[PDB]
Amino acid sequence: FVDALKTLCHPVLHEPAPCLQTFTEPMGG
Amino acid sequence: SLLHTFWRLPVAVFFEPHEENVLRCPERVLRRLLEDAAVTMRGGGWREDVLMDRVRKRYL
Amino acid sequence: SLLHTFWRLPVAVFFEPHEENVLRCPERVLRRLLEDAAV
Amino acid sequence: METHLYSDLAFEARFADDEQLPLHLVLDQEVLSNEEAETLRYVYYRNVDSAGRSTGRAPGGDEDDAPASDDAEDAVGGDRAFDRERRTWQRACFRVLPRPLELLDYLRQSGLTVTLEKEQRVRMFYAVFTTLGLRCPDNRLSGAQTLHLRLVWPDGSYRDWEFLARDLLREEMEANVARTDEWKGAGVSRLREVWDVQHRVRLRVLWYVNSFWRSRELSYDDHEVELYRALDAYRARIAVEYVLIRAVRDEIYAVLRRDGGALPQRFACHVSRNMSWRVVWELCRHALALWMDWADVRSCIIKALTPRLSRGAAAAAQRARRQRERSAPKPQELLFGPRNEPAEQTWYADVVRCVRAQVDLGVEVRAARCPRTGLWIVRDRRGRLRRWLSQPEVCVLYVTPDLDFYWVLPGGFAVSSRVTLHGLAQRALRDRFQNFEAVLARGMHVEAGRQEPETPRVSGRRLPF
Amino acid sequence: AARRIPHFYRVRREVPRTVNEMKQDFVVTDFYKVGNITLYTELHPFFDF
Amino acid sequence: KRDEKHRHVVNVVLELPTEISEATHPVLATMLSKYTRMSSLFNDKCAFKLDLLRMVAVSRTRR
Amino acid sequence: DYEETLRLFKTTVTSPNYPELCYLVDVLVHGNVDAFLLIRTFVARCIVNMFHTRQLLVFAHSYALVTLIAEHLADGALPPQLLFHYRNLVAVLRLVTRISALPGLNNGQLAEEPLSAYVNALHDHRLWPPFVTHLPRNMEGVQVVADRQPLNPANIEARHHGVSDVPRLGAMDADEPLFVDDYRATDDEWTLQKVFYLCLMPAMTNNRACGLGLNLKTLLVDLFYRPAFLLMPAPEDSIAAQRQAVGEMLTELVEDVATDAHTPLLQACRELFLAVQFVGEHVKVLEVRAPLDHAQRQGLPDFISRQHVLYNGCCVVTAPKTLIEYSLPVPFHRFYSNPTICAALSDDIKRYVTEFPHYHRHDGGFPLPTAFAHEYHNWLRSPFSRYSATCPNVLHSVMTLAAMLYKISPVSLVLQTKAHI
Amino acid sequence: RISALPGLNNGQLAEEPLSAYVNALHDHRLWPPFVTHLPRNMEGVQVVADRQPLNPANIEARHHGVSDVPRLGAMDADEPLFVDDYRATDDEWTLQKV
Amino acid sequence: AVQFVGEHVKVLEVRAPLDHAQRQGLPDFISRQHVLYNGCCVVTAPKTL
Repeated sequence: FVDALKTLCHPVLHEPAPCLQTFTEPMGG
Repeated sequence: SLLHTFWRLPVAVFFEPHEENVLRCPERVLRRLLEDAAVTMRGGGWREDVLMDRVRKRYL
Repeated sequence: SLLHTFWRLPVAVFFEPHEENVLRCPERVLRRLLEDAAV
Repeated sequence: METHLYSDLAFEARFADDEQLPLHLVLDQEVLSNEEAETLRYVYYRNVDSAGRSTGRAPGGDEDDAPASDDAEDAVGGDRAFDRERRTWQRACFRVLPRPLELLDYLRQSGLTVTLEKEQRVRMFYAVFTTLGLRCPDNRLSGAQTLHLRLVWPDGSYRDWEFLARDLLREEMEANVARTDEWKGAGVSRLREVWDVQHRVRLRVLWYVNSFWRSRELSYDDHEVELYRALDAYRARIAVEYVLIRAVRDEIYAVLRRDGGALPQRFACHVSRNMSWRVVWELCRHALALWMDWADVRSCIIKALTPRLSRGAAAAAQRARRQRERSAPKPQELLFGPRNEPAEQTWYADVVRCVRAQVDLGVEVRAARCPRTGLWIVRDRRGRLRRWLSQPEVCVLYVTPDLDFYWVLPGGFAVSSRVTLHGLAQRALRDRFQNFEAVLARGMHVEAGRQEPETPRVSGRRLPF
Repeated sequence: AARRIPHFYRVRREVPRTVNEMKQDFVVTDFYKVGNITLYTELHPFFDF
Repeated sequence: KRDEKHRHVVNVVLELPTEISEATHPVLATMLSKYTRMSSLFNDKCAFKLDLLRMVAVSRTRR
Repeated sequence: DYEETLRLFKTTVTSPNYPELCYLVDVLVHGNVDAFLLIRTFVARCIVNMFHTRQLLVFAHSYALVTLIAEHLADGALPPQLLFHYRNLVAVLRLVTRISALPGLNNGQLAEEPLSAYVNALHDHRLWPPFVTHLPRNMEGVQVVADRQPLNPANIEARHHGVSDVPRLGAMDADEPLFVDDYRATDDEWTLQKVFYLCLMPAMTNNRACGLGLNLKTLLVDLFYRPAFLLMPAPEDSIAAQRQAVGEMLTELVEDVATDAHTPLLQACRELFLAVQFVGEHVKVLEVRAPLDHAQRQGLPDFISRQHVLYNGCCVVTAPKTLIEYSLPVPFHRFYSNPTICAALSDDIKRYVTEFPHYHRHDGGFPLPTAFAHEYHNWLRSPFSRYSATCPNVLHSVMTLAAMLYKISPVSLVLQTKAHI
Repeated sequence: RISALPGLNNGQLAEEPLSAYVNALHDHRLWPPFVTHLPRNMEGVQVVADRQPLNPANIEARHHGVSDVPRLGAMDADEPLFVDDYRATDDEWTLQKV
Repeated sequence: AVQFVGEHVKVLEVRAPLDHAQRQGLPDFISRQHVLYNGCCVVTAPKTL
């Protein structure tokens, strides 16, 4: 897996905003 | 086209050096806190008595 | 207490680490170092 | 074993014109390192009398009671002091056996015979053999005449040990065919350790029973007032660099009192409007007190003053003053004559850090004048930039070869002054750290200015052959 | 120092690990890769650098 | 008089109650004469206190 | 069959309920033979009633308290299984010092050094165990530095007992004069102490134990200052009179750890007071430098390996809740440096740990102070502490440190080669 | 001991360690479901009981030994939240979560 | 033991934003725990209460 460190922690894997675009009280009581 | 994050340059307002940019000192408080240290570090503690008193102590 | 600088308007920098860095500890680290120099 | 015989016979020889005794010595790993003793060039000695401070100078008094008075061209009394202090240092005989050995077993395996009161074990790793001379002016010897001893390395660096005459003769004065074969046969009486003045260095002295000095009927006395005068002489010879440091300290306090503290910027580091400066002022006070605590001879100003003392600094000061005192250039020399030309400075630095209480004393720094401004910018001796002017937990002192002054708090603001050596005489400032120039020996060329080969390196790992 | 041990910890600044501590946070198969830092220091099986 | 410094070294440094007298402890009489051979070390009272503690410790044994 | 004794040892070292008087007994006895004989039935009761009331084996936190139980308690006032445990533990140390050296191939001497002190560093004397109670007999190739300069004549080491040496009792706060009881340890018990303080303690506690030094000058003067320790006879009608007279710390310290139904708290507490005459000193961190032996000095002759040890110190395993004022911690080594016990001990180390919570580690990653952090100069560097925080608590995992202690010498290569290792 | 990676956690992003990133059992945000004392560090936390947050220390207090009426007359309230006067360290927090 | 009375049960909703390694995915994200305060992990039916 440690060869793929140049792939797994890029920020483009962690951005669901185009995925989100393409996919579509009182506690006292 | 949504709220993405990029590498902007870190903007920080600084000052380039000059010849007449002075660091002003608080006189009446900080120099008067330095006054007692300056008058108490003159008398005694010259760092010329410790090893000389040791080499006199081994003698006597 | 505050200094007197000549250029009244401050400058944006490239922030070169090739140059000298500029006193970059925030107020938390200043107050902590005040406590460490105290105790 | 070998050089003891030769120097003993040579001190039998030269007793008519110079009246010293053969004081044979050995040293060990308790004084100098194996890397420091493998390449050791030559040893030096010159003994200080009770009332007189040297031997090579005038007998009664000297001219060295004049201060340098912060002169520019003549650094410390000119260059006659250089040849004078070189004249009073004598070269001594010398050998290094760079392999592990037991001294009693080594002298037993060699020709000599040890006759001790008891056979204790002296386990040492390498033995350097040298003979020094304690001088008897009359037949009488003084118990406050101290003997100095240098150790000169090929680069030009040296350490300094010295010791009195009370600890050299604490017992061996209170216990009173060819020459070489009877010297081999009777041999060594005994062995004892001797300390320096400051109880730092433990080296051993060898007393040979076939020494001719036993046949001279030397007399001896150790008074209290002579020991007190030797104590005051040693007090001055230790207090030289430290009174220079106190002169620096009250110089900084007086130059802060003078302009009040509204001091300009002399170094190239940026500043920010928002950061407070009461904290860095209190850090300046705490770090100046910390530098007053950890003051030491190995510092910036002392190593800045060490190449100042020699003759080359006097010649360069004369020619630099003649160059800087030169009128406006005329076209007659610009058009046909040889044209004219101080690229980057060669400073020293002390860097003191308040938050960790660790000062770092011996620092070399090449400074530069920034082209865009009139500010100073420091650089490393390799070529990297020095980023301690960013850290708000540190301070740094500076010193020029012009012996100007910069004490720099964080933010590149420098308290400018000049060093003061008006309050100091000449002779201590010479004989403490006079920069010594190497004499010709094995491995070095005849003419100056040549590329040097490898050292001779009388080796403990290779076969020495 | 026997009383100055509590006077060392009274500051609050972290101490960085040295190179020998930087050499034990690697598995036996990741030591020989370019992601490792201290390969310019491991020069002799008898000496630490 | 020798008794005044005895009362000083039982009131100021030792601080023992005076019901602990010479009539029951002989090690007081055999040790305080030795402890009056020295005038310094009078701030650190605990040194003389635990010295009397180890002397009453070495006193009572079957050995 | 050394399995269940090491199971009981692993139980009784990492336990959060170690009895706090044991560190006081450790800084009191110092391994002197008459000092341990003077409180013999005290430690006999403090073994048997402690073991019958709680299954943690007491007195296993120091070397000198264990090697003296196994020889000077052979009378038979204990059950055979507890003395059998202590004898098995000393036999385990014997097993480790037999395995760690090479017994078939060491003969005589070599340059006044035994060959077994060349093959393995445990038999070497330049290495020092991190809890010294006696100075060693062989002290020839070392430079023991206390404060600034080495201590080469014998006048800076002279203590007596029962003579009332008053000016040294005002000198526990002092640092220059050391004090040895003229029992110089030869290399058998020296090597046993070395193994017990390097390869059996941190292999069993998983490097959770710690080092502290007591403030024992100002501790005995308000522990035994009561009139019951001075008006001793040549009462005891109730327990409340005893609890009133004994003093507040000894109400809880010797409550259920030595009080049998035979002897009350008063007699046992006078028995504990009986051996204060060997007071000892405050702790001093002896920065012992040592140049190497004549094999590894072949390259780098200017190498001078530092090591830090304690004097009259106790190897603690939990926080003493009751002696919190009279204790000061000493993290001094990569073994015996743990943050939870020091945070329960000192209140500035606690703030420093809760500021940087990633220094809560066990594998030597704790930042030692600057005089103790020459990690490239000790004999025990980072892979030892890195190993000691993940080992299982097995006897082979105890002796794996002693088999990791083999040196690198040319003679070590010839000897490991001629044995086919 | 298994939850953190004890051979690796030496380094910081914020003042939280590496161990508070490699495993959610070691950080100061995942609260254990039954707490008795409030934790020590609540930088990235704001606790609510009413519609508003409870960030400043104006709505926290503790006195046992004085036996006051305004605590014991509003035991079932929503404002005051009488916390213990003993913050929880890192060890007790992560072991409560465990 | 009625020296140390605590108040009634009140459920603490915790509005805790995420750490700064998973923040960039929807940086307006918050979490919502429902930790209870002054209570007990009851496992039986308390037959008297």
